[PDB]
Amino acid sequence: DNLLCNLREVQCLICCLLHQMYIADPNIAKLVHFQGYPCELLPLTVAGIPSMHICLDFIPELIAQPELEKQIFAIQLLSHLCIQYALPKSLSVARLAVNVMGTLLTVLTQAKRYAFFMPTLPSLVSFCRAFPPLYEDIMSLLIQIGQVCASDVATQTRDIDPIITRLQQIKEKGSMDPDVQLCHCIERTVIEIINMSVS
Amino acid sequence: LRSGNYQEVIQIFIEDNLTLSLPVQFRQSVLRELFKKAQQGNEALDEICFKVCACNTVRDILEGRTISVQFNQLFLRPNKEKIDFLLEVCSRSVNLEKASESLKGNMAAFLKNVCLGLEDLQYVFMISSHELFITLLKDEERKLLVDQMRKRSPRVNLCIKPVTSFYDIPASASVNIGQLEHQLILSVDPWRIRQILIELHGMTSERQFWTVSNKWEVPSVYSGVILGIKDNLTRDLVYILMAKGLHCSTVKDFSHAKQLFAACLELVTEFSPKLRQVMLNEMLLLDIHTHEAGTGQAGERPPSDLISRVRGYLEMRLPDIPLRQVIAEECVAFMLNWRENEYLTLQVPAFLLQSNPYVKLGQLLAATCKELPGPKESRRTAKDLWEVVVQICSVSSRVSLIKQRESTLGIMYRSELLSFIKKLREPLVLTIILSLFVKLHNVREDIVNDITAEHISIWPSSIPNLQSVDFEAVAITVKELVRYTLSINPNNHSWLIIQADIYFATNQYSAALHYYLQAGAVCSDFFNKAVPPDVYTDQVIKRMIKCCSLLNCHTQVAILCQFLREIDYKTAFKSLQEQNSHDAMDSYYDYIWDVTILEYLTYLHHKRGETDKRQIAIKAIGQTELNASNPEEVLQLAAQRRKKKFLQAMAKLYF
Amino acid sequence: AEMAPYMKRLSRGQTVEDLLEVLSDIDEMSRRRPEILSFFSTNLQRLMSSAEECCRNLAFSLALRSMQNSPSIAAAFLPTFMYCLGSQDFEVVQTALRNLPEYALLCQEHAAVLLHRAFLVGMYGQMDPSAQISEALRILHMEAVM
Amino acid sequence: VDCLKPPAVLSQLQQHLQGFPREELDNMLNLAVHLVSQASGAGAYRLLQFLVDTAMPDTVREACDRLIQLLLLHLQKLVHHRGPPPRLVPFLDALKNHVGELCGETLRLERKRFLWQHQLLGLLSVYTRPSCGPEALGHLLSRARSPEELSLATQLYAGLVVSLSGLLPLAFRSCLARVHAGTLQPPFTARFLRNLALLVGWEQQGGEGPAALGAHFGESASAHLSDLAPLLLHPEEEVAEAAASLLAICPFPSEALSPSQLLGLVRAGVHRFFASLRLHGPPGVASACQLLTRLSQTSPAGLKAVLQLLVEGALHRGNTELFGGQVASLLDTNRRHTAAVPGPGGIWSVFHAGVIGRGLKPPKFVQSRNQQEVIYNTQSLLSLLVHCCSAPGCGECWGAPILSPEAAKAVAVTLVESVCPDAAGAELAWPPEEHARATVERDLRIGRRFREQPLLFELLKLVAAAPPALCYCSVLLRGLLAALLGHWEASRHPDTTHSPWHLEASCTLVAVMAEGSLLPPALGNMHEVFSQLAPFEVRLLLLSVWGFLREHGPLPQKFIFQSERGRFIRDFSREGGGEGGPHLAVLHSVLHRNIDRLGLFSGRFQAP
Repeated sequence: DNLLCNLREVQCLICCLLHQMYIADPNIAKLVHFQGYPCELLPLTVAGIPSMHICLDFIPELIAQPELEKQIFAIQLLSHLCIQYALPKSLSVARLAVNVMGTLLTVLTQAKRYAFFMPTLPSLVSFCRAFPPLYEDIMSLLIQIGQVCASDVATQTRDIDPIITRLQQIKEKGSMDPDVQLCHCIERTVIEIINMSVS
Repeated sequence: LRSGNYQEVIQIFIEDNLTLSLPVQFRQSVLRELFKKAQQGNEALDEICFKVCACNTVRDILEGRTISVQFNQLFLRPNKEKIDFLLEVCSRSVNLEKASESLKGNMAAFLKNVCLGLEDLQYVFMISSHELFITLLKDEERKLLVDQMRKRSPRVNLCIKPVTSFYDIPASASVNIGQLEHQLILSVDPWRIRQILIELHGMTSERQFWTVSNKWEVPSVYSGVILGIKDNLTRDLVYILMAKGLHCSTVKDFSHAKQLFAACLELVTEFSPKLRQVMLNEMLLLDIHTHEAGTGQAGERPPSDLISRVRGYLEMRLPDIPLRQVIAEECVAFMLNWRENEYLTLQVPAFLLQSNPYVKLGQLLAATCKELPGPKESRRTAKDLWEVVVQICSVSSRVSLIKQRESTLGIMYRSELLSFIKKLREPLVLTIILSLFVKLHNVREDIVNDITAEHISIWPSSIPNLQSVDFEAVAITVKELVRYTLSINPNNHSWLIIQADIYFATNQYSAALHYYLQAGAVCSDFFNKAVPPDVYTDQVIKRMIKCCSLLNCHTQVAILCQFLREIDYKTAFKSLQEQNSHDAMDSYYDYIWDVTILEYLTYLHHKRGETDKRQIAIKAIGQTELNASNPEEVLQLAAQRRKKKFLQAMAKLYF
Repeated sequence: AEMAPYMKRLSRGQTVEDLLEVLSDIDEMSRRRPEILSFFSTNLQRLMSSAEECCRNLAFSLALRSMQNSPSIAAAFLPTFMYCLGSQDFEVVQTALRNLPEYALLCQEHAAVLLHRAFLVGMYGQMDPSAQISEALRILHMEAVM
Repeated sequence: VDCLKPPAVLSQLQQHLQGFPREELDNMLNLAVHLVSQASGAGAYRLLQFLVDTAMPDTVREACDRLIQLLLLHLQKLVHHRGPPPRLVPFLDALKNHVGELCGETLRLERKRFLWQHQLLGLLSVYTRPSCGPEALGHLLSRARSPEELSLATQLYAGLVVSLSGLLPLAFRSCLARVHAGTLQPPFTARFLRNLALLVGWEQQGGEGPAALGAHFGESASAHLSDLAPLLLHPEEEVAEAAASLLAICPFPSEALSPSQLLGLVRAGVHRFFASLRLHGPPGVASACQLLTRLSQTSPAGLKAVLQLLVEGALHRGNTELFGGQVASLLDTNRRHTAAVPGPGGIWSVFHAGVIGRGLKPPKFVQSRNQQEVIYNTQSLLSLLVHCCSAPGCGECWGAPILSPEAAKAVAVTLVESVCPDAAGAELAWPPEEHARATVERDLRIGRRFREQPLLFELLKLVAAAPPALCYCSVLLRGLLAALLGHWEASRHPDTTHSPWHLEASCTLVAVMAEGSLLPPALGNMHEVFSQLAPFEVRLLLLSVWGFLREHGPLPQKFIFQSERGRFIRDFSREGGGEGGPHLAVLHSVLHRNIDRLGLFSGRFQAP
């Protein structure tokens, strides 16, 4: 069910308490999000805790951190917040996030590129859903990432070689290469962006 | 082995396969010495080598080890004797009553896989009929295997006879006439066509059955003379033979076309010399087509009779005969393709040069082709051919040469010129034409990006009446010409470079890189060898560098900058500074062998705090392979293997 | 029957001149009478794959005009349009990308796979269709799914 | 349409009013066929459908049969006549849109209806100026299952080729365009590819039938190879195998293939080879094998491409397993913080100062597949490589074809690149054995790759089958020998069988370089006694091997081409020390020292 169970009630109670604690001290919310938590709880916390609109204040600071995991968490948190609170400040922070993604696309190595872009690419669907003005920047960034990853695929011999496929239909759903996996992830997030904007 | 009693060695090995007493390495060494002896001489040992190899293969199979290379090599050419001996060895060496399920499964799998490896099907069946095979395998899996091997090469039976609801239901005369007309349409044999037309004129009166199909088409030059035949049956028969033979020639059904044209020629010889000469022309055209579509495209020369017939048609000047210009075009193309330059440049009558423009063009092409080593007359013929083409590619002074086809100034139309070259397959002639059209395409402006060609020097550098030349038509023509030539020989690296240059001048750089990499791949067997400098010159490499820069693949620019005779650090350093790269960046640093480029990369990444990429570059510098003070052969080899790997990566990326 | 000889010329056109002139004539009478382009659909479908810029551009414009007049037959153009996007000829791909948003709004049920193909050829190719995909996606979204 | 149910009861009434004479009935039939031909505009397909259903009161059915025949003849005359303006037939202009349904109907193979529907399809294709013949042919190809149904398509082509031209290129282009778009779902895609493969094979099955038809299926399909190669990678296995079956037999274009086309075909082919080897095992590999063999035969560039891509895919991290290759936290933490004792002062501190790394490492459980399936996957790969490497081709029935040393050289150089790309000391001449102490890391990398990938030894003996090719693998042989020499130097056991892999590797190495004629027969047999020796003895023998290769060298110039058998030959006797007498002294002393066990092995190391 995922909605009609004791787990949902417990999540609501915990969200109420966390709402109270964040109201009492927003610095606790900032510290918790700098620590991070599993991203499976992100829609839960964003929907169930009204205090999270303050998270847009320290997301630009969290993005600036040198840890890759903190930046990944900032991107995912911003995506969920943008889904919840579609505001001009949210749009500005989303623009900053896309700019940061484009910037460190040319800073991260191949392993770092895989590690950063596998969790944060589905978040780009949320920015497109919330902000149609980001269509140009997000599609341009996706084209850049796809071209970089296609180059990386061409660098070495591959078990799949997605370069020569080139014409696949919607391949709806293993221990594969990171580069072909990232290529497939780019294709899938582009498909999700298109389907949302056409259905 | 010392005494040469090799049959005893084979028997000992077969017996040992049951006991496994002998060392495996000893048996392999014996087989190796036997193969060495066979290679030195004594061809009778080939039987012995196969026999002991089969024995060792059976032993390795029973011991659960891989099949040798020599076994597969000997089974490249399976025979009755090889397979029956192998089955005999397997049966002798299995000992089913004593053998474990492990050995039984091993031998079963070995026979199964030998069955899959046989192209021929009789061998598969004869292994399947063997008692050991039947005992070891279940009937289900044996049936499945023979099903697979039978569907590997499935004989298929198909109905070629077209559908026919041909029954007298009712038997009215109209139904009979209609179904006879249907049979006539479907029929292609001239004898049955004659029978059908005889019957049709039988029960009808002046029906003129040549009208029975609108799709039967004859050239208008022949329609008047054919329809003037008096007898209705003869006129209809000649028209149907005309139409059907022409259509068969169109769809490359050349034998049937030959039958129809031979029948028509036999018919018209009785009472018409004009139609006889028309038939002779049609048989000549059909024979040219047969040769160029059959024994052609393989290099074997044509028979002298066809050459003489082509010459006879060319030199005949009968005015009354209606002539199709296409036959003259095909004759000139036939002469040019088969290197009959001497006939064109010496033995052609002058009236043919004056009247038929295709013959004049063929003479010009043959002359400028054969004279290439001798620059004196080659220059003059080149100027003549250049003048002819620029007259063809110019308009009379808005007018566009493509929209206003008639607006040309030359001996014939530009479209006619294109369609004539499309009949030409000879590589040197096409090379000449492409060089001429590339030279023409270059001189439209003072453009820096000028396309090169093999023989660009023999053409003149000046044009009277520049403004008459419609350079849009020239660009269109050279594009069609390059595409056609690559459709002729896709692996001509010169034409691939011309195509790439065209795409580069048009500012579409992905296609330019595609064709430049194709040109490099041709000359080096997909970069397994070094690309020749005459192909990948500094100019071609610079053009690929600009192609990569314009695509924002800046690390590829940095790598390609190392390909030059003098490495261009200016461009490499400028491109590495860019931060909108659309390539893999650090994944490409493995292809950099110059230590200066890597020093710049390290400095650049340190300057930007990109510490991970900085450490990748520092690791790249720290390879002992890349040490700048290594012996020059080691550095050259490092550069060469990185060259090969980078170019193959680019090949995969761009095609 | 009136444009039957024009269509026969169009089918038998081997040279660029014949094809260009018949296409220009058809362009004129379709500007006068757009309803006639239904009789040319197969031929101009074949002509969008042509490796000639003038002929290909004219065929694309006429096909788009025909689909604009009768949007029901846009789906009939999907295999040839995708073939043009998937062609090895790069100029054909560029032409198809140039006309991508218009055909996307004309089809709108296969626009998903059309834009997916456009992104794929832009990704494993070296072109940048982000502008065309973004424009098509923006206008299609604001027209279809809000 | 409204008069489709009324007849079902009014047919008796119609026959009752049909008592008019034969002449009047025939005139009425002529008027009726003319009217239906010249008037039917919208619902004519339904009219035709119920008419055929009523044709299949027996007199009504016979009347329907005769009317259908007369209508077919009248339509035939209407389409084929006057040749010049075109003629308009509204019946066919109504039937063009129902071409797919009409193709489906005739495909059901009735006793008599399918002939009428097929003839009508032929007439409709001739009638339509943008002829639907290619479309109808495509529908038949993509929907037919049995050869009897495929015969419908062949008969249609036979009926149309007498009037039309270019049907098959257009049909294939339309079908492939539909395939590469979302249309023509994988069932019909696989059907189309299977039927096309059937036609191509039928043509190559050179009977009188293909000659009579003159279709040139193989020639036409050869134009669409670029549109067919991506289908090998199609996720639906039926499509991929149908594409492989078609491409195995489809002739390549008349002149050649462009390098882009060749490379795309080769890459799709090797991917299909490995994918189908993984999925179906050896039996599902024949089509890809044949395709790659033809691609190898096309040109030396094709040969080098297919060999290097095949072995590179085989040694890739994926496909190695085919060939025996190798490979609430805080809530719980809070639970663990329950203090067992009250603590020093009522306050509890955690015992440890921290955690080294990210805690415990995962076990990293290994996995091994069946050894038999590994053996036969290696067999399929090696048979494919032998077919690619073999020269063309009773010609010495007991003999075998010669493996091309150029193809084997290609395999050798790609092997070296895959295993030891960092080839700084890549001279074919061997260095002093003291240099092994400088390249220890490289040699250990080579040894580890030989350990992990057992396929490397198989490829090495494949290379050694062609004599001069193993000269180019000199770096790999040298590195593996240095690794083994280090192992035997460091070995502390008294017996060599305690290191089973290193013993096996030393034996296989000496056997390969003997089979490659890099060693003479005497020094090529020491591997037989390795298993009975102490580590320092086998180390001394391998050092003797190294010394011999220093003296003579694995140089391809030493190999003399013998035109008698078309093979390269290394004759050690002309080398001046080919027996390796200084290097045989060590072997003889090792035999003499262990004569208690190596007495019977003395025959393997005799001088002649």
